[PDB]
Amino acid sequence: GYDRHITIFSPEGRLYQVEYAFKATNQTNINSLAVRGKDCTVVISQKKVPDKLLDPTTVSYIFCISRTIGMVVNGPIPDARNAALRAKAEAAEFRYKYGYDMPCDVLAKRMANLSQIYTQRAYMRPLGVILTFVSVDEELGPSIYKTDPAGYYVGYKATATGPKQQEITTNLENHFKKSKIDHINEESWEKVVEFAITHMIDALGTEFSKNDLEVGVATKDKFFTLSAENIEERLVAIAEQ
Amino acid sequence: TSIMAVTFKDGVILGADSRTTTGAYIANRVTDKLTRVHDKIWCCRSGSAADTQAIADIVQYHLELYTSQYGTPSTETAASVFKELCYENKDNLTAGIIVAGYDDKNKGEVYTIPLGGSVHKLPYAIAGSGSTFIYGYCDKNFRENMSKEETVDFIKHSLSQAIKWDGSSGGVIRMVVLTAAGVERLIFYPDEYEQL
Amino acid sequence: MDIILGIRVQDSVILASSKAVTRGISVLKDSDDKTRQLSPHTLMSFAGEAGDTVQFAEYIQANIQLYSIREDYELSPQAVSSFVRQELAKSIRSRRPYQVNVLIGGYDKKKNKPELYQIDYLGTKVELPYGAHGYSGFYTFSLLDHHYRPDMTTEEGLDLLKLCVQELEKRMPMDFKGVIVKIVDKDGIRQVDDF
Amino acid sequence: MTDRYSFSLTTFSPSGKLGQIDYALTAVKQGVTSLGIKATNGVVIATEKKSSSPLAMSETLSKVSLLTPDIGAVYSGMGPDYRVLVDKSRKVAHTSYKRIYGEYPPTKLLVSEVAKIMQEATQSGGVRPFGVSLLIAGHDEFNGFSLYQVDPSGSYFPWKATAIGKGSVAAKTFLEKRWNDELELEDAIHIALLTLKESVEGEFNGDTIELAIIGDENPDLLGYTGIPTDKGPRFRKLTSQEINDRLEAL
Amino acid sequence: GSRRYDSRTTIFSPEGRLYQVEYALESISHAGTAIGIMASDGIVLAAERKVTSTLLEQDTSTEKLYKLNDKIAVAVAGLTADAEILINTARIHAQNYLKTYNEDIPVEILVRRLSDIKQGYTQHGGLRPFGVSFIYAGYDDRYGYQLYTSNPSGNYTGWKAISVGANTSAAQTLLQMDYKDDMKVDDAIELALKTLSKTTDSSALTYDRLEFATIRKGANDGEVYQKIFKPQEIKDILVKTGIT
Amino acid sequence: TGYDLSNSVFSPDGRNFQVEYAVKAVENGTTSIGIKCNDGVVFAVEKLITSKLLVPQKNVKIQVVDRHIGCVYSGLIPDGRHLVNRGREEAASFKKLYKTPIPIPAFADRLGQYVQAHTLYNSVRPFGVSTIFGGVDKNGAHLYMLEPSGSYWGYKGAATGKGRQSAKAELEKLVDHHPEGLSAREAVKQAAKIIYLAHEDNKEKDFELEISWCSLSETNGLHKFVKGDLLQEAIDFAQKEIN
Amino acid sequence: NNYDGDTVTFSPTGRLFQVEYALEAIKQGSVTVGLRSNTHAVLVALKRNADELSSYQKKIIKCDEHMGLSLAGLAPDARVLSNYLRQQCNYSSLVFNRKLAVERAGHLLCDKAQKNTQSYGGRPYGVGLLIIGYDKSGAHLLEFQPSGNVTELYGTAIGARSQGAKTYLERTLDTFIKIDGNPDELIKAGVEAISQSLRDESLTVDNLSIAIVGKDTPFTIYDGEAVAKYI
Amino acid sequence: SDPSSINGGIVVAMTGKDCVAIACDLRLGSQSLGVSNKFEKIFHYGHVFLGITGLATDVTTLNEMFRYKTNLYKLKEERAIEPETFTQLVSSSLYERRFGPYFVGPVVAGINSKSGKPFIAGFDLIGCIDEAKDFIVSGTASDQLFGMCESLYEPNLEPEDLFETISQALLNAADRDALSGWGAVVYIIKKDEVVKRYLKMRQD
Amino acid sequence: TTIVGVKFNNGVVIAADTRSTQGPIVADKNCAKLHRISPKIWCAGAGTAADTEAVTQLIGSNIELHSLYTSREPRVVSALQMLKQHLFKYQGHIGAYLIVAGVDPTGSHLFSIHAHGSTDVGYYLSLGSGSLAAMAVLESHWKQDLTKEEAIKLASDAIQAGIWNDLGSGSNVDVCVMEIGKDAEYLRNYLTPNVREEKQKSYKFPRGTTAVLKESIVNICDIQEE
Ligand SMILES: [Mg+2]
Ligand SMILES: [Mg+2]
Ligand SMILES: [Mg+2]
Ligand SMILES: [Mg+2]
Ligand SMILES: [Mg+2]
Repeated sequence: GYDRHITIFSPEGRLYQVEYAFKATNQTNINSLAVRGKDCTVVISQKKVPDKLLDPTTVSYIFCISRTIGMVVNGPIPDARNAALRAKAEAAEFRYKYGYDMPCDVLAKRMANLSQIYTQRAYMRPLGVILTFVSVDEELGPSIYKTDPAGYYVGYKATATGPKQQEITTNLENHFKKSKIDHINEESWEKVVEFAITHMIDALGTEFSKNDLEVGVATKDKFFTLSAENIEERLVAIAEQ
Repeated sequence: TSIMAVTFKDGVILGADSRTTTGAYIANRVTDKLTRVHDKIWCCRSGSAADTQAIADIVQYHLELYTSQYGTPSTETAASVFKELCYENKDNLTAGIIVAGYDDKNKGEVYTIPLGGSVHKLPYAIAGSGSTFIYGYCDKNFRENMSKEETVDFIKHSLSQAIKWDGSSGGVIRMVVLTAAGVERLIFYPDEYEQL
Repeated sequence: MDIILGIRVQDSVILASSKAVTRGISVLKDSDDKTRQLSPHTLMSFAGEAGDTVQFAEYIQANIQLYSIREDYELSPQAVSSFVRQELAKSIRSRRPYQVNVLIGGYDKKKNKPELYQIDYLGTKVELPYGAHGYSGFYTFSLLDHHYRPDMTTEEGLDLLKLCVQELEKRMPMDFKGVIVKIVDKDGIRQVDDF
Repeated sequence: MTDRYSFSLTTFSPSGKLGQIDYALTAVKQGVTSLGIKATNGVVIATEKKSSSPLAMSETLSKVSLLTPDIGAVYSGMGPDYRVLVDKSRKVAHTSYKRIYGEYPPTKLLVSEVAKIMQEATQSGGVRPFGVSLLIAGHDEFNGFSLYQVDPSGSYFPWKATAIGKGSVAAKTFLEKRWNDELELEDAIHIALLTLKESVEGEFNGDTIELAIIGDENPDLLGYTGIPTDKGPRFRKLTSQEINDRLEAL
Repeated sequence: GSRRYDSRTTIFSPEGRLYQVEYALESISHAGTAIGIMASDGIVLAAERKVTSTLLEQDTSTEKLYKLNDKIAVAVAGLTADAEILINTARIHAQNYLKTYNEDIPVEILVRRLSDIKQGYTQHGGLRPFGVSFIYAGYDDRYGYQLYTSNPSGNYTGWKAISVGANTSAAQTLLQMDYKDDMKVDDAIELALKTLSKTTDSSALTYDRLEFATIRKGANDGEVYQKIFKPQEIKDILVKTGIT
Repeated sequence: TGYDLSNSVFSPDGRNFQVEYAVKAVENGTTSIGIKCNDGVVFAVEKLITSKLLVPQKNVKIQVVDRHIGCVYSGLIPDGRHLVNRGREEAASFKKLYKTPIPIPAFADRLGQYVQAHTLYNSVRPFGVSTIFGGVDKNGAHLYMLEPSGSYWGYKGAATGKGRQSAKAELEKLVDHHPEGLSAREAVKQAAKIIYLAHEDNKEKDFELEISWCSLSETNGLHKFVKGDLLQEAIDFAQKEIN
Repeated sequence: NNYDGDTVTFSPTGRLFQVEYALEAIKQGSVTVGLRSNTHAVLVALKRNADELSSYQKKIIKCDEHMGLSLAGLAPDARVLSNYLRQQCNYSSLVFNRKLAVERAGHLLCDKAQKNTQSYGGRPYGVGLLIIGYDKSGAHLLEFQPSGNVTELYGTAIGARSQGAKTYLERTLDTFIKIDGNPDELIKAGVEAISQSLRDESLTVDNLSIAIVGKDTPFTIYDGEAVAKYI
Repeated sequence: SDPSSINGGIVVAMTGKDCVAIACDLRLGSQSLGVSNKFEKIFHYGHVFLGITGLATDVTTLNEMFRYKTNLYKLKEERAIEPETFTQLVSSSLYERRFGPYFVGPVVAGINSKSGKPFIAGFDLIGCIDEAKDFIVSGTASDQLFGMCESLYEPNLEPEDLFETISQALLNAADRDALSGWGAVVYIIKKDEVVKRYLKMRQD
Repeated sequence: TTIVGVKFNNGVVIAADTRSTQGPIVADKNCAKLHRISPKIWCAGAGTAADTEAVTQLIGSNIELHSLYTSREPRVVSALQMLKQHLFKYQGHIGAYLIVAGVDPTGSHLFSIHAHGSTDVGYYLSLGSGSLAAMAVLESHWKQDLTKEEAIKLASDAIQAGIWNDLGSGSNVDVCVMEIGKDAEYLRNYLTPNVREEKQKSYKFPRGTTAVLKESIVNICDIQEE
């Protein structure tokens, strides 16, 4: 039974090491969500600091890949940072060679191809992470593209990842069934973040303080993360209506 | 080519002419010699156009990758990356680069990297074929902690003289101002600076 | 080295090659054989830069002998000449090219025909009724153009060859110390010991 | 580090079977159904866009891919394996042909190159076979229209019409009854839509079906005018609306 | 480390056999039968395609018979993809020889070269062998018409008549019975088709299940012609010999 | 089963058992700690005196990287040395290209990626150490702790080795009782106490205390070893607290 | 058990069995002692013969004028590691005109041994070493284990029955450290130390091997009748 | 010294009505010394004809190289290579030796078997394609050939008239070049017949 | 050679003459110097003709693969970056001097590139032996906000200046217009001001004029059946 140890086919045509890498993805017990506005793309993620000895400012699963592209990761931090460093290197190399900023979907494809190689070559293991790339692309507009350990990737109107992804996914599905549009019809990114937090609260059934969340926002020509005080201002606005 | 960078109270300003020659023919009379390697780190190029463009592109790549990992690089760091490329490949390069940038901690800084690939931090720097004719003028007229308007006048007057005497220099005078307020481009035409 | 001549007659190929080896000031030898038997019915004479000539000839000899053993079969003169050409064409774009010119005289046992191939150090191959390398052709070709017939006997070929050598001995400034003459026919290779 | 798996991971078993290839074919069997039909004046290839989530934008996932202006490809099996094969197939069409002969390869030879890549993943050190079967449709001047299937082993076969994946056995029987040597392209598209409906459970419309053709030259898709000999690509992907129009005449 | 997962493809058994070679030969025994027969005035190559379909495009299809050059052809039994790798290498070797010596490569030299490549995969590299057996049909001016076979071990032998693939035991007995030395091509064509008709696992032998080729000096005067038979031409020769 | 026999193999849980076994080697090692203070960091380690024949103060465990970073580790000592050697190469190349000394967060990722790389293949073994490290850069003081998996975070206080539970509890008290912060000199005293308190898990043999520190005011942002009078003062403070 | 097939595999308790097995080879080896004062450092080694016709296997190897070691375990591995030390001592002298510090020599040996414990294909070294030397900070004694662990000590012993000599040195610690400017008495203490590890056999003229290095004493090895004085 | 004029020789190609013609001299020399009067410089691979001037060793090598490549092409493609496609293959093959080139001047001539369209093309030693409608020239008397062709040529000449035009272009050009002559060959090429004619000319 | 590039209102135009030379001799009288990198990115080459051809074809091939990989139409800046980095690596030994022009989703672009790898931006550019003649016309008549018709006129006038005044240039004018939101229109032989006059005499020979030694049929067919 060595077909379960390396990435070769089982008699059912399955790759068990890939399947087990998907399971490692939920080891952090963190849920993330991504949505698109008119002019922006918002990504939120749960933040858990279980040790009082930790410096909470260094605990993060959101990464600034390039000026335009952000990435949230679902999975252990070592594999997350491995993917983050590579994505940063790929994005920089792309700009140097081809003279324009690497698109979000193209970076997603590139990282998905790298992941595919780990499922075919025996000496390399899959990374136990799911990567959600976000940006406001200059051609395609607000963009969400997500990669997994199988080497699969696709664009999203909105998406969710983590142990309780299904609850968040169904909640988002029901909203877009009502509105009948592919995005949040809102002018400001502040209100799109408020939408994202509100619908995560509804789906998970939990309240959040300023330290329980982690937020990333993509606008035209920049991606940035919010501070605790910026998130607090968001939480106050939600509570006041 | 006539290029210079000058530190002042609020930051630093880069200046350049716009003439590019192939022998005595002016191949481009509206060249932009002020090149951006980072938001508030720019450089002036002299020597081989192919070499300095190649170097600048590589530096821009290095600083973009630096920023993604470690945040905004210092002007000293940018100068160091320029130097590494110029020094290690000195046999195959003809490049004279002035690096200028604005930090909030360090404010305006100027570094010059001549042919050999050495680095020199200076209050102001001049380079290019036309710089020879304004060593006297610049040394006599430069003061530390000048205002924005004074520094614009100093560069305008300096490059005006460099253009007047150097056949390899000419066209418009381009300038880029680097301060806390942001990045401002300036342009000055012949009819303005020739009558100074 | 210096003079190498070749003539293809009715039923044989005759190769004539000078005996002198000169190292600048002195003639070190006057009995040097500038040829190698590649196979029982194929002979190669050579001239060019010192050292490279013998090194190249022996290298070719070794390769043809290897082929002969592997297949238990003698390659045709045409096939051998093509192999030699490719080696020289490869050599001319090397770090240090073989500075060697050759003549290949062979009797094709399949077609029952003699064949003479001229190849220079660049890999320039031509099949000829008679040929030479260096300045040898400048002195001898006008005689060969006049007297040569395709139906000549071996004896008539030797006589025409003697006339060529006599003209060389008269008008050439260098003393090449005579020639060793070898005949290639259906029975193989033999040396004419009185010339 | 270093790749220390320099040995074959696919080997012959006592019965003469190559296990990893058989298992790769099993993965193809689980894959979504795709098909191809050849007409007198064209070829059609089709498949279902099995969307993993309704929040996912299935238009961003292309199952039918352009390889050259006159050659297209569809698959059944592992999507990621297909995607990288499309990248390699596009590149090899240039490196081993267009950069040599100044023209795009004929269908059979591009298929031959893709087949070689798949064969090597079956013998080379430290790799598993590709878990896909490809259907490649194309046109070239001297061979006309053609349709090929390529399997995980690297074996390829030309077809008049065929199907691979989930419901291939039933689909091939359906195609045997309908196919003749006098079909026009529109007839082949009609038969393709009929055949594909049988293997689809849920929604059956232009948004859930992916369909492309190899047919007439499209000068409107060339992007430039002025060169008479250049008349445009023969590969064309049908729009969502174009599929729905033909579903009313179904 | 990695040793754990190594099958060791190039080892002897206690009996002195090569595991992977033996198992590759087992694979080949399930492939469609291919037959070669050598006559005084030419060579015949006949082969059976494996259980086909009515929707298979036969006239553009090739799985059994391949051209190596104008004088040499091969019949394949085993993995088709593996065969095409070796076939391309053989085509290149033939051209390398033609460029070097300005003569067409003798048949045996090409056969020895391909056989040596097969041998290497059994002795070094740790890779699986090629699951292919070839029948080589060719002509040169030294030995004339020649038939050879090679198998995954890299061993090759010469033949007057030979079969590879499925039911070789039955096929070889039938060939041994009816073959004679003074036989001609037209007679050999009949023998090959009759042998396939009796050994086949199919219900009946038809044109759509066959690939056929001849190498004849039936080329106008002192030269050799290769003829890869078309589907209609296989249909005609089946009627002529009285099988359909 | 068999999933734990080879590195980089995912178990059906999604776990790398070889990395988890490397943690066991870390837990078997001596206690080492790190304390982040107002303008710097303090490192301390327990050194077990196996015999009287050990020369006092000679077998130094804490290691410097560049001139501003200190590193200490628990577990297989050679593995820790290998990691520090790599760290020194990383720091040298960073300074070579970028001139400025490597920032602590930047340095943290260099070690992190290298340790993570030893979980990607079966041809290598994971590191049998947890490393506590840090120092002062342009943005101030930073303290990090890095595990065999490659996982690392920033810390206010950190502890690893056999007496890590005891140490952690002591560190948590300091965080609660000093929200405004701790001075560098206080942190040295506290570090001595915590190692002495953590020595109860290794009470069979006696030990030797080793302390180092980087502070903006006390050491000019350079890594230095605590020696002589300042070390004795910290030992006395520690001995007074256990009695 | 299932985790001792190679050096690249931890056990479930975090042990490296191949390294532990390499450590076992040292325990089978013949006893060797190391000790030092403030002026000198001494090695004493019990050499082992195959039989009465055979020679006694050499145990002590010179690395430089100021440094050398004694071995216990696989002798060819000691040759490899001592060769590496010779080169490193030599690099220091040629490039920096500097005698290699004994502590730095220990660090280099640790790192060389470590690489063989974390990679596939290789194996750990199967030998233990006692390195003595005199440098700019005086006399030094090091103990090397093929796990990579190098330790600076006043005195120690490795090999079979080394525990007896180690206990003796632990008692005598205060006495032998004070033996300054008297090489003969320091060797006497070492010969008396190694005697606590002997059973059935005693120290003969071709059995005993002694080495010494100090303030004005280059690393020199004594064998044969040169050690009869100490028997 | 100049590799392109050591051996000497010329090639010319012309288009006519439903036909093409390609011709060459037969000389091979070592500078002043005439070595061979039977060195043909035109070769054919199926129905595509290739003339090559320049360094003779490279002429021979390239013929062998293109025979090699067109034979593999045919085995894989299952059809004979066309003039347009072969032209690109020559160009690609020459450029791959950009910084160590074959010292040659190739000329392609042929009729496309499907369209029936006459085709000619020329190259420099490094692969640049000259696709002229009228004529292509190459070799040590290329200046002379340009002069002859420019005045003698007219479009849509019948095969037997094109023969006279190209023959006279070659002959008179060769007689004004020291390193060309010693015989000549002319190929007249139609869609499914090719005639080869050896010309009588002065032998000095 | 004379090549020019001119920006206008809603796009860019490039133009070139049609003479290629070996030394003083005219090799081809109707050469095609306007090369296609991609459907809407075209370039004109001066210098070593094989190098400009080769470099255009290589980058054009890689641009096509890049476009397929990214699902985006190719950008002029990508062609520029790939060309300059390739040329810089070969240190001017690839003698390609190009004017690159085109439209893409970002807008309309016009660049020059030199053999050593340096590039430049401009509204009007000229390259080749007739570049000084062409630039004289451009510097005399260029203005901001040119219309499509004005730009085509200016470009072809600049090429004409090269044709008449530069010996290295001649014959015809080729033009390619790349407008935003439209197909690029290649106008081969846009001007034809150099047709040869009728000759004074016909040089058609009588049949049988040339002396022939031997005739023979050449077998171009493959080995036959039967
Ligand atoms: Mg893998
Ligand atoms: Mg340069
Ligand atoms: Mg001027
Ligand atoms: Mg003449
Ligand atoms: Mg003459």
